Amino acid sequence: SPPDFCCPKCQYQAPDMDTLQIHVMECIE
Ligand SMILES: [Zn+2]
Repeated sequence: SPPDFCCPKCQYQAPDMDTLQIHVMECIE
């Protein structure tokens, strides 16, 4: 099961899908 909870900005590992989206939404300055 290829990990899909990875951020395309810093490869950050998210515990879920929602939190992950929130991370990327601001991961960009
Ligand atoms: Zn990120």
